[PDB]
Order: sequence, then structure tokens, then C-alpha cells
Amino acid sequence: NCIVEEVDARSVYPYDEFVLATGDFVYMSPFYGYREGSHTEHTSYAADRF
Amino acid sequence: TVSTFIDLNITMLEDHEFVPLEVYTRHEIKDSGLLDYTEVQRRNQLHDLR
Ligand SMILES: *[C@@H]1O[C@H](CO)[C@@H](O[C@@H]2O[C@H](CO)[C@@H](O)[C@H](O)[C@H]2NC(C)=O)[C@H](O)[C@H]1NC(C)=O
Repeated sequence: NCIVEEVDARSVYPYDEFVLATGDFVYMSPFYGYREGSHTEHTSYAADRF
Repeated sequence: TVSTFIDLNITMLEDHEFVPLEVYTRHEIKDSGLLDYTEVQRRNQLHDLR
């Protein structure tokens, strides 16, 4: 069964990880990316997944 | 010397500073619970990456 579902997300300081309404911790800063030193942010994930 | 005056002594009420006081801080209240659900979740969701 394919499921697409919209959820809320909550991160506390230092914001190097967050949660979801279902209760799943995503181990990556909500601001990690590619633009303007965003690769400085934290992601314990293999860079190919993002 | 004798005096026809009647004495009266008035001293101003001195200043007094009120320092902030708390019986319990909210961190102690958060620690009152035997199991903080969030911290348990964050620890237990690191098993594969650990
Ligand atoms: C006028 O003000 C007070 C009484 O309200 C007296 O001042 C204090 O007196 C005590 C002894 O009773 C001393 O230990 C203190 O040093 C005094 N000052 C303060 C700020 O407490 C004072 O003696 C009174 N005047 C007279 C003539 O007795």
C-alpha cells in the first residue's frame, strides 16, 4: 500500500535533528542543504540520501 | 537650657530589594517524570546508526 501523508515537525535547540507527528526522529538539521554554508549543518546520513 | 518643644522622630522606610525565588524550576519538573518520552525516543532511534 502506497501512502503519502502530511505531518508536523518539531525541533529543539540546537536544531541538529527533529521529530515528526508520528514520532520519528530525523537525524538531520532542518536547515542542512547546499546553499550558503548549509553543508556546515549536521546530518548523520549518507550524503546520497539527501 | 530648657525647651518648650515636643520631640517627634520620623525615619524613612529604607529600600528593600526582592531577589527572584523559585521553589521548583521547570527543569526539575520536567525531570520529575520517571521517563521523559522524548529522550527515550531519541536514544532508541540511534541503534542502527550506532
Ligand atoms: C530616632 O530614630 C530611631 C528610633 O526610631 C533611633 O535610631 C536608632 O536607634 C537605635 C537604638 O535604639 C540605634 O541602634 C540605631 O543606630 C539608630 N538608627 C537606626 C537607623 O536604627 C534614634 O535614636 C531616634 N532618636 C533618638 C534621639 O533616640
